[PDB]
Amino acid sequence: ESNEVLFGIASHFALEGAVTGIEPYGDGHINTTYLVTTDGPRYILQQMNTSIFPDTVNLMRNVELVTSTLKAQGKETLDIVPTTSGATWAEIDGGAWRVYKFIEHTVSYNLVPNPDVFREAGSAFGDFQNFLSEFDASQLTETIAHFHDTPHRFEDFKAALAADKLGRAAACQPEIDFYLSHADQYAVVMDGLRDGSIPLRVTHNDTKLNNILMDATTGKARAIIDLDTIMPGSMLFDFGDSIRFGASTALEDEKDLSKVHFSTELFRAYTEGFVGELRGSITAREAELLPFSGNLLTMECGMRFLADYLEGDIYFATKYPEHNLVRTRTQIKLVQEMEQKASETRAIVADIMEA
Ligand SMILES: CC(=O)N[C@@H]1[C@@H](O)[C@@H](O)[C@@H](CO)O[C@@H]1O
Repeated sequence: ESNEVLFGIASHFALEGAVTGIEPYGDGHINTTYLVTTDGPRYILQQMNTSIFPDTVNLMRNVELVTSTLKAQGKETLDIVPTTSGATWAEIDGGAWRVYKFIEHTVSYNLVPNPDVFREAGSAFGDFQNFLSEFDASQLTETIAHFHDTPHRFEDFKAALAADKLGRAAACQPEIDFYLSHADQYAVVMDGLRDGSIPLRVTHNDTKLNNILMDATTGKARAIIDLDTIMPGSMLFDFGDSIRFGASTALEDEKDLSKVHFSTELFRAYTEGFVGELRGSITAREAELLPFSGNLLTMECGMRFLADYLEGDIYFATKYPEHNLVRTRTQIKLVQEMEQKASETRAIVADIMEA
């Protein structure tokens, strides 16, 4: 939006410096995010996507509960900057806006540069699972229904495919047929949750690497950010999604497929950190499904990218027409390698589970 509008938005919030600039920031696909520069402190300003999160009140109640609980344990988290009237967010001209303090002295990654970073990521999310277990499910109402219900996502995909709104299906038969042919695999976690063989836990639900901030000196995790999808789920949702994004040797939207590989060394690093925090709570069935949770969350994200492509890119932010097709192709390549390397990942998990 225009600067005049954005500076106007900023005036609603209890900022502690004169605003010098407001610039688009980051590579989130969901909310619209800006960096607020002032004559002193920095801020993150976000317009919340109400298409995706229609219940702003409940979303912000969840974020408030999580952050306040963290604060009350002396743990660094997202710091909501209230409106000048003391609200946690503002509705301004049909849009929903919030502000967080900018988290200083941090670095973040779209791509793992070495195993130590990814091990730290694993430790961070594993520990966060322990933290979240202090809530009961009723405290955190789901902000999006069926969020990691892969069979439900597959129904959405099949509908998008059948409608073929833009006639884009013709150019992506191999990708479409990949998702269709994997239909027998999608229900494994949901079935286990439904019959009680997989514990229902409170989870983060979007554990991609760029949602953690590492300290610029120590390299230790400083804060987990993007708290919008904290709700009941399976541990496997958080594990699988982390492996999806972070065990790849390439960016999520890497055009050159020959650069895209699933790294078992990176898998090992994350799992060491993750399981290292959760050894006392992880069940036999959860441990058994750790490798496949990689496949599943990658296929889920991929079919979502492709469905969006087939629907004309209504859900995810895109930079060019084919962007979601480029995204779905990396996810497919990753799953193909995860399948091929299955015995190796199983062995890695078993080795970590005993030690
Ligand atoms: C809320 C929401 O849809 N979040 C999605 C997440 O589920 C996954 O699709 C990710 C891929 O980079 O993009 C977003 O963060």
